[PDB]
Amino acid sequence: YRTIKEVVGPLMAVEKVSGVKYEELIEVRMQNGEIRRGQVLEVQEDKAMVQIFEGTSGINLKNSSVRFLGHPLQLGVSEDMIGRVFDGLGRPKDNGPEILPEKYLDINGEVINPIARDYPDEFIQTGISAIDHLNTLVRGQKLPVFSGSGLPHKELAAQIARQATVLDSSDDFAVVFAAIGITFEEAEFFMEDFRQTGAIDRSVMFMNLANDPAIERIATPRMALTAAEYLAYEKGMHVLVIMTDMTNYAEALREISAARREVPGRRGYPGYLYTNLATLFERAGRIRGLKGSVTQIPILTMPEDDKTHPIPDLTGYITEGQIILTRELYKSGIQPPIDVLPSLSRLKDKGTGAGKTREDHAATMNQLFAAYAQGKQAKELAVVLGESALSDIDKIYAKFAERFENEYVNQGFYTNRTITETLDLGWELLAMLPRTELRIKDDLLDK
Amino acid sequence: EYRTIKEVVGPLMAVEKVSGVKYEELIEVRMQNGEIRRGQVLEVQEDKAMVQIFEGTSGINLKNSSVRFLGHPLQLGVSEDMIGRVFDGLGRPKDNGPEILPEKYLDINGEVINPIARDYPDEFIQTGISAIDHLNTLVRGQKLPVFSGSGLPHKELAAQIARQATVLDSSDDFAVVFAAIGITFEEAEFFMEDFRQTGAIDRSVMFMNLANDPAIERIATPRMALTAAEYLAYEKGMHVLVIMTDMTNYAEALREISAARREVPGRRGYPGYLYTNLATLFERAGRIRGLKGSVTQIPILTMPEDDKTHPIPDLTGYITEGQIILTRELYKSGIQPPIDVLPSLSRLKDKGTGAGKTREDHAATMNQLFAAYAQGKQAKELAVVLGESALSDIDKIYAKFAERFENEYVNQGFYTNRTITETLDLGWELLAMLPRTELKRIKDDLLDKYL
Amino acid sequence: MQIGKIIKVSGPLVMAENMSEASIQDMCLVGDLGVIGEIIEMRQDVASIQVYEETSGIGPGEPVRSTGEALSVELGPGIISQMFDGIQRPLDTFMEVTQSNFLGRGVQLPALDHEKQWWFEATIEEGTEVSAGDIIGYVDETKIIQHKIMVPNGIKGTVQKIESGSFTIDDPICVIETEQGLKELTMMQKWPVRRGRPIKQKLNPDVPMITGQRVIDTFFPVTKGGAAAVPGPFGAGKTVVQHQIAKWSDVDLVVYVGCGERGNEMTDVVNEFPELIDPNTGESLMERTVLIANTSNMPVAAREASIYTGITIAEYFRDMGYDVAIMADSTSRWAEALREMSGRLEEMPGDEGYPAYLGSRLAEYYERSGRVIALGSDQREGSITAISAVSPSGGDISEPVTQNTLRVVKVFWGLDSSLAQKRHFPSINWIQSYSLYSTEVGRYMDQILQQDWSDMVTEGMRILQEEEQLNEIVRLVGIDSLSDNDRLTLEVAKSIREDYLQQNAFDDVDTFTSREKQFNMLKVILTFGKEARKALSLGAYFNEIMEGTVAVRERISRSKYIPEEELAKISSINEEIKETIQLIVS
Repeated sequence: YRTIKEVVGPLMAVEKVSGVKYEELIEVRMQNGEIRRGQVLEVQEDKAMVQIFEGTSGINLKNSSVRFLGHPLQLGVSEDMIGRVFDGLGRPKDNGPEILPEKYLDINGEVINPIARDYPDEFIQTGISAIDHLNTLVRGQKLPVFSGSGLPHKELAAQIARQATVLDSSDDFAVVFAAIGITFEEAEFFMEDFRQTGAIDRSVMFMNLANDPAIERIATPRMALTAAEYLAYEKGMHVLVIMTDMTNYAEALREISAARREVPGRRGYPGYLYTNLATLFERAGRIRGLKGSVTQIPILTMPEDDKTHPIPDLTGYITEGQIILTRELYKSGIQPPIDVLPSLSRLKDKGTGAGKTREDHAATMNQLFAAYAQGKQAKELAVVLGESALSDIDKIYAKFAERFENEYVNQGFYTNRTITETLDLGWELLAMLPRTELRIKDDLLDK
Repeated sequence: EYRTIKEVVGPLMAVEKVSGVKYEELIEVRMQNGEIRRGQVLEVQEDKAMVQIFEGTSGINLKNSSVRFLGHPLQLGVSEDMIGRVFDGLGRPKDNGPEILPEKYLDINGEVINPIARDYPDEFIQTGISAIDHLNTLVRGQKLPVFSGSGLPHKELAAQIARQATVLDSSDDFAVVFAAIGITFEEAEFFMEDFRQTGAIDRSVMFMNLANDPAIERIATPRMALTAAEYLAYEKGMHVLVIMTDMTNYAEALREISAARREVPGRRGYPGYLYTNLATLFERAGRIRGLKGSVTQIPILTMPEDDKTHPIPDLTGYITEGQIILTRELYKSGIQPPIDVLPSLSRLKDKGTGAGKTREDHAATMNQLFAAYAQGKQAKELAVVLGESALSDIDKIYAKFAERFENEYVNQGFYTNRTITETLDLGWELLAMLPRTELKRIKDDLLDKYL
Repeated sequence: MQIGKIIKVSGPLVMAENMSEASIQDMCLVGDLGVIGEIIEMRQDVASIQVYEETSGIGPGEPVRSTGEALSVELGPGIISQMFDGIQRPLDTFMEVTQSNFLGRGVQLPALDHEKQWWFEATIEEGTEVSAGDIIGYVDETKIIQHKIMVPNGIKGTVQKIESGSFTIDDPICVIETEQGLKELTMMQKWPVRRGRPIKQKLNPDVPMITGQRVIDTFFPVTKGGAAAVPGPFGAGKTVVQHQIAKWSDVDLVVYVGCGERGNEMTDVVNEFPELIDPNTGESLMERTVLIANTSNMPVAAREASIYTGITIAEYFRDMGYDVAIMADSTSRWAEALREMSGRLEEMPGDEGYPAYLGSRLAEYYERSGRVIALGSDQREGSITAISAVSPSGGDISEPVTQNTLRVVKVFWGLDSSLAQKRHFPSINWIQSYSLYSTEVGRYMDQILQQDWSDMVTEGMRILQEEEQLNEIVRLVGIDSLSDNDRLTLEVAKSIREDYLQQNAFDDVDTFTSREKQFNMLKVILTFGKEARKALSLGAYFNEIMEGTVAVRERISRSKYIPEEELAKISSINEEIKETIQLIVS
């Protein structure tokens, strides 16, 4: 098809074409001989309008050809994927072996039948005391991490990837890691940390940079998730998906939407945002009759720290809870800076207690919450005037919350705590108070 | 009848090859199955006519359907037998009796009253409520609305004013036009209960429009009732009173249709013409020179999130000749009805006070009860701000007065009627608690007459 | 029908020519793959279809077939004990046929079973003058509910041939000669979801429904045909409240709709619900339940259709004269589908991104439920009682969906996770929550219980509201700052809080409480009220009244455990008060 009619920015209009389909891959043979790949964004009787991945610069319309590849964006799935690093479209950026794929899969996949899902069963020990204890992660869950620009979410991400394990199964998670539109220093942090710890042996990495095409960014989460579902539901592996940063996906999504001349809904994002996000996020869980599973830790930055911003808002409704990272804590030097007040895991009740973790799990978590509650209420009322507004009991709460934030949550991004250790240190932090301020009847269980 | 439907886009439909179709004209749609649907001509241009169908365009086949062009805009079949009857938003036999054979058909938009032909609101309507009769006097012809909120008892008050409303001369030619706008079936049924229990039905036409009725029917509802109202007021010559519930429910429908037509949303999401559109409804109230009998309007609106600077209450405020406020704070205390008289006002009140209409003393009693109740509230204010000892003896009595003013005066229950005489009698009684020296707003000769 | 032709595929928007016979809202099988779609606009023969499935790999030239109807449901034998999505796809069946755990693109499967044999039992004799809503026979469908076969809307004539026998829902079971000719009636009928089923008359829902749950039946009751809305803050035992209603309530059937919930959260409804035991039969609660399931993952049309399909089913059982309960959770996710739907249609947005006709959609929904007179000669009375959960993002009141629901519905049970942190179950906030049916329930309750029940309930409400009055004062100063007269009242309400309001869903006896038992428990604490107030007024002091009555107040704590058989056990509390009060006269 030598019938390039128009070029308007990235977009290109091919006429008198034959039997093309929406979201089909193309190649553009330029008159110099250079080849650029592209995707169909729209098709009509005569015409079909496309967007060029690389960009449109330096193309003579007359003497350039368009080849229609016949298929959408595909991932060549293989078990030689473990230990490899790919780009946002699945080409290798590591210079290893060939990677001859067992087969090619569409990157959208198919919705899990709502009655084919299985309850998220088993406890995942992330090694992080604010998660494993207060906001417990369960295999098959979707537990995201809300953060902000210039916060250590980067670090947390790599930690959960290196530390997370299920208790006594000798099963290791395969870690599918996807980076969407992150800087170099950001991508290098990750790939280095995985090589420095042997974490890459357990991982398949999809690495998309901020200066990569906007259409590649959008592909990356779907690319990574297709490899996850593959390893999990065709190879029967327990898979843990970590993806950052979703804001960058949504941002890239706006770029194409505005390119397809689509009128945005709430807050300038597409109407179909919710579906798009659900489409990605609900590619997870256990499946009745299948060995493998997909757990999902999505990571996003909250633009201007606004909770009601569509990106953290819509993600709220879809995922079972969320993990919050405040500037207030990171500036106080908290590692990791998890604010447990707004933080929640909606499934924590499925895998905690006798024979799962330990007996005291619930009580401590609930007792630590309301003690830390008044703890930060005493601190904000301490600036009313002190100490003429702090009583004998109030003093112990600002003294509780300070040590709670410093000694309990603030553990450092390379410290790996067990559930044994987390509850013990929680007991000993609780021990700061008299047995009157309630915690079960046998509270003398640990002292 | 034209068989040429070219387009349907959402609730909007484009019919080509038409002739002499007029703007605002009424249509009907014969569907391929047999179903009939009413509609409006929004915009007519060339041989094309673009229309919006009331019940929506859901499940229409374009090829095998047809349109009839009625040649006349919205119309209400009027007759004097309409009294005691219940019609819908489009004014059809909703109460199951003998079908009405209308004298004529009036366009619901009616017509503007010539400013010179207009007679100024004069005389008095006995509402039955002390806080409206005495301090914010409703005057035949006036526009006087109710400012409310969600879960407040405006519905109770609407049902009460409809019953206790009557004139102080020939009560024989007094009627009430009641409009239900976008209310729930059980809200409707409540009004049907209170109407056919005290027999206010026997002097009233009812227009019952529902929350799930097509939005355009909700828009039409008040214009039908007002067409029915002017007809009974000039044509038949009666002092007619109009009650219309949840004006907010009206505006909700207005912005819903406005958005369907892809209209540019004005302030707070409502159309730029919100002011004017409401005026084509409220200004219909008033009197006419030489013509006996008048139209008076009592619209009801719930203030969204109690906000008075909200478009609904504000733009109504900018039109009407005063306002009647219902506050949370007073319904909280069990005062029925919860009327705060401080933020309320009737502008044309002085045309229904003095001898003949009510009583000569009316003026001073109203202006003394206000000036007192105001200071009694200012006392109630510093009462629990600097301790109840900071307000002296002079202050203390006034605070006891405001206390009895709400419980006994403003509170009167939704089922006990009060005549102006009773209102004035009880008014002087509460006033008694003050020394004759502090009662300075009243001159000497008005005083010596009332025990 | 005519085969149409794709002329443009832009994102989820499809253009097609030849669509001249199709109507607006007609459902389509777009493209070769044949994905689900709905006609939104027509220009000439060119239709504009919204496709609610991955449109990738769909190009022009491909065909577009119309189903020939708007979104409908198949109604008949094989519908109870079934799990569907918002567009009524058999989720069980889907697995067996696709042999897959995944909902594949454009795979189409009949809603009910067209190959299952049933015993159709005729109950109307030949030569009968019939109309819509008349019973022509019955099928004993489950171990509980009997499927009454009804005359479809539109048919009116005379029965020529009727036999009892074993037929599929595709076999003719009847021959009725109408004014047109022979029209065979089958076992199943269809119905557009968005259009409400016809009725003879709508009547006020005045018959209160026994939910067994104390705080509801007593203080915030819903009538059979009334509607209630519930906030859904996390950890407030919402599912527990839902399930109790779903079983204890004296409705014949239950319709549950999951609008568009979190995957794993949706699986909890799927697992838990069938394992609910029907209070009366002992059989699975499914045997009288139709359940709708929708992950957020589901096609947006399905998420939007969710409550409409649900209530269309709920109505088809109401026409049989049964009492039906429809539960949807949440209606916020539904509204969230409407919002997206609005966005994709390029409409002028209303408030906070919702379409301007949101309040209208809700009114359209909540007014389809009520006490009715069904069609047919029998003039049978059915009802739909509506229970809807709302999850307002950050748990909020301001949000439009909540405000518009609360503008049309009568009852509001406000779940509070602070009262759940205080271990108060069920977690309903007695101050915030309300029921408009209260003063109406007084009429029916005083009538049927021969007592002053309304005088009792509204008194308890003066006490509980006065508690919050005093709790503001107690927390203000200290405790002794109140004379014995206040100090008494604070405990009276505490007795209501722990002995009447607090109810355990799991305890074999406390799980459900009937009218008498409820009336009694309410009275025997109210009998304590007036008696001790006369005791304190004539000299006797606070401390004297309390320390000694412990023999009966720790036996008042037991009231909620007395079996229904042992009526007079609580009735005898009215005696022990009059004696122990006479002990303080010495």
